[PDB]
Amino acid sequence: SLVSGEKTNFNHILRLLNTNVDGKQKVVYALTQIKGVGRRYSNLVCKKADVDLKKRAGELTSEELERLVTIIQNPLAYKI
Amino acid sequence: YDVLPKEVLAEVGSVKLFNRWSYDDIEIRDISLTDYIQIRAPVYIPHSAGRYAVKRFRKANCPIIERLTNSLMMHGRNNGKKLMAVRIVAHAFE
Amino acid sequence: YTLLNSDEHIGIMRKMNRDISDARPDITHQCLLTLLDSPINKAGKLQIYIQTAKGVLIEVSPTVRIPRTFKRFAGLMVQLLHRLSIKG
Amino acid sequence: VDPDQTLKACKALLAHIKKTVAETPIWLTLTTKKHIHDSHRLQPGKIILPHPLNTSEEISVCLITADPQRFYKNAVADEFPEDLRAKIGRVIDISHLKAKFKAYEAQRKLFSEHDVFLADTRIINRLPKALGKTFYKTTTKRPIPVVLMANANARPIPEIVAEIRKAIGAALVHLSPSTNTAIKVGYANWEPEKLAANIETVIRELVERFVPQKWQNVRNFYVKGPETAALPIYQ
Amino acid sequence: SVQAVQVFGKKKNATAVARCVQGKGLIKVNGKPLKLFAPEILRAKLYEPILILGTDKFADVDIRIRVAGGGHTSQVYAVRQAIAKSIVAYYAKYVDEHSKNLLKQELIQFDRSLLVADPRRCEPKK
Amino acid sequence: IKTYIPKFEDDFDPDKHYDPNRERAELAKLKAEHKRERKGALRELRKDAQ
Amino acid sequence: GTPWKIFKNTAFIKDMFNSSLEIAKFEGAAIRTVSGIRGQIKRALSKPE
Amino acid sequence: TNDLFAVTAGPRVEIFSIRKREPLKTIGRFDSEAHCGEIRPDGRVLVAGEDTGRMQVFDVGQGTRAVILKTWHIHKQPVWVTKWSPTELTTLMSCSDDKTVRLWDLPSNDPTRLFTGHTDYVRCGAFMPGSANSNLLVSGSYDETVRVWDARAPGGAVMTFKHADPIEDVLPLPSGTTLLAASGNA
RNA sequence: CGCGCGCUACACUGACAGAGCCAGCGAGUACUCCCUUGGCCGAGAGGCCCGGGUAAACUCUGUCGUGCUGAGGAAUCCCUAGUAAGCGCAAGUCAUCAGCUUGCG
Repeated sequence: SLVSGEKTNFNHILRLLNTNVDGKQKVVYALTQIKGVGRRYSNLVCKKADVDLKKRAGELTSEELERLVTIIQNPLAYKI
Repeated sequence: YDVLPKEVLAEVGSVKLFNRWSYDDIEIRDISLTDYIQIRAPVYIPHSAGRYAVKRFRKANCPIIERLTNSLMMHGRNNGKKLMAVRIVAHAFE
Repeated sequence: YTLLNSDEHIGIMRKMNRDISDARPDITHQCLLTLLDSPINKAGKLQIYIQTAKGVLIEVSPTVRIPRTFKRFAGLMVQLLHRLSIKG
Repeated sequence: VDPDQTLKACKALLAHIKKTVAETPIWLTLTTKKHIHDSHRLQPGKIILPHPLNTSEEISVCLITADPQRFYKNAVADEFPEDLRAKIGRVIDISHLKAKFKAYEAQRKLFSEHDVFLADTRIINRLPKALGKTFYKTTTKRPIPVVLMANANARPIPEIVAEIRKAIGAALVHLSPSTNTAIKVGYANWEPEKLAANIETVIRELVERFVPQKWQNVRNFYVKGPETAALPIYQ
Repeated sequence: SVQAVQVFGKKKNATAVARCVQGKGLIKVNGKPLKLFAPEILRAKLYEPILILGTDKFADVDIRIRVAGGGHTSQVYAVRQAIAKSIVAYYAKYVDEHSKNLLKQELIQFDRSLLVADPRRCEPKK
Repeated sequence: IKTYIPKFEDDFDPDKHYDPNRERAELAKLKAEHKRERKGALRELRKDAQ
Repeated sequence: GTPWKIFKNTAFIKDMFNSSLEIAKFEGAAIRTVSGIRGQIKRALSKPE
Repeated sequence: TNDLFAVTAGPRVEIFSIRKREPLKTIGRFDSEAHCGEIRPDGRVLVAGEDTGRMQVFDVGQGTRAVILKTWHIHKQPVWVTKWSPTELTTLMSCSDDKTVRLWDLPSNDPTRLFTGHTDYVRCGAFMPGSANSNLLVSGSYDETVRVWDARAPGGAVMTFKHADPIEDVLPLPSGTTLLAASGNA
């Protein structure tokens, strides 16, 4: 009568750099919602940060969320 | 067998539409349309190049799935395509 | 370019002797005002079409709020009849 | 020919270019004194440089094989993950190239997609009429020979990957029936000592491999930039 | 000395040569098998003469077909015409006329276009 | 229902283009007048040639 | 002038006029090749002026 | 004989193979959750109810196929189990989060029968296997009650058993006579 | 300025990546899209080199999912079987036609 619901609160709106609305869609379809970010650009961001395309937005830990917000500031520091 | 896949050699017994569906026990419920819904001559796929628009009431002889396919290819952008329509009929029957 | 009403065209239609009472867009304006302010429109269960004498059939979206004044309504109706659509 | 003249000339030339920001190729213009007639001498070659021409940070190779494309694609899926699978985006047989890519827009999209190209020596005879003129004649992005030659008659796969590693950064050599040619040695963001080393080994390999009746047929090699003047190295 | 029958098949601009000889039971079209050569939905148009006649008639023959011209649909109709006419002509020449007549009757009872190609002329309502 | 405002010009006529930027409207007007004058000149020159 | 594209009979001729106004003036004119082939100016061409 | 079994974990189900034991397909059409991934006794059609209340039924082939046949959004509150009938191919049952278990048929857009009577969350249920037990349903709830219904008379439960614990699991025995209700520490 | 005739754009009939598979008419020692920054050999005119501006369709398998990323009013006209409609490839025939024409599948 006690099973951990530590993951079951995921379908809520996440906040990010510019957009205050970013819900669960996927990991690469959630990156398109930020303005200036493209559909071919969003796949390059995910292959560097060792995040899987299978996961959603909201299935990421408080460490793994911010790793995509540093690398969206400087695309030159991580090679491109 | 000459050259036949396993599904065809399995249903080698009778005439089956799309090699899966039989025509044996099919009853037309209305008495008036038994002449005009043609299930008497069985067909394998609805793509049959038959001249069913030569003269009057010749479309009362082509099989009813061919009628369904030829009426599925009905708008401005689905006009020429027949393999799309027989694929739609196959997927819809599945 | 203005709708043919009984305000200023009373002299033209009275001179050409053809039914001064027929050219009334004010009936359409007040009735469309009634239907857009009615709560069955605000609930969303109302769908409204207009048929004119020329054979023109206009769908009016429930999500529009019309100009309440007849001058702006007449200009909007002229633009609708000539451009076949009004974008928001 | 002494390389000190090449070193002082290329240093003066880099000063002339400068006085991202450069991003211009530097080449040397070969001249010969007699006409070129042998269609086997007209074959495109590669010269392996000691300092390789390509940066290899994000560039994508396209690899053009001849006979089964499924065999070569399975070899790409088989052999090497570190350097090769990040670069080899496409493996196209010549049959699939002549089938799928005949349109101007399609070959323009391929030319804009890939970064550098590699082909086999039994295909680069066919390639200027398979790939378009907008691919081939215009700029430097044009296929380099990789010898994939001994069910396709193929060299063994470690030698294949060794050849592709040698041929990614190699310098392409086209010869022409006329007497003047030009051959790229590097960019202007490079060091002039590396430049002079590249020019020296290119002079050695160009004469003693490609130009026939070698140092009889040689004429002046003038080091040139994109829009600047040429500096002489007689030969 | 060898038993060999060459039969043609025709549609709009798609033509098919089928050479039928004494064999083990294979059917090849352009050097590839019959279960390979077609669009994936028109193979049921190709297998129509085999399923009409049964496989026991095709147990003894080997048919080799070449096709040229037309589109996918015209080539499929040419292949099925060449198959049907080819086995009927082999049974005409090398086994009994009663078997030839039985095969012709079954094929004509299903679809006459397996044996006689009907071209589409231009004669609208004059 | 979230109602919206119908976008329309008050003094409407089919005889006039509507554009906010006078620069783009004036450039399109000059292109149209240049096309009209070029077509008139070509028609007069061709009839004089015949 | 100089031929630009050459079909069986109709050839497009480039380095002769500067504008479609000049061609419309010289419409129907008797043009000639150096070889002796006669011909007639038919129509101004739109896209290369 | 088939080589398919389905395991649902979180917002996706994953149809596994029996022989290869690999994830053969991963279906993540669901918005929020997927609470039981149950495939039909024919073996081509998977039903799964979400946390938003909808249940989606979709065809899977042997390979990567997820074509949606039907969707029902009548519960409007989560559905925890949705089970096929072992004999008929189109009849299925649903125990939702509110109070209801209910019988659906696949062609219809309406639940064919409705059964109420539970007072808490109902979260486990099954059909009754047997030649004589053609249409009987058992479901246990979180109100410490196991109820078995006849599907012919949609009134109350035919039989009811009250336990001491929130009833977590239910299975009937294949003879159709006895039944195991798993509630708490017993 | 007006009128039509063609052409183009306007999203579920979607986009991306692969795999496979189909035509017919077409061969005058004849055909080439510009114009230019530089340098070679050029007393001079030029020639070189390097930069800048056999189908479409169809079939099968995967990856993502409606997102200024909206198929045309009154009228008026045409059309009954290889016809309407989609698609490409080729030619340019003493009149007409490259802003297109006519064939061919």
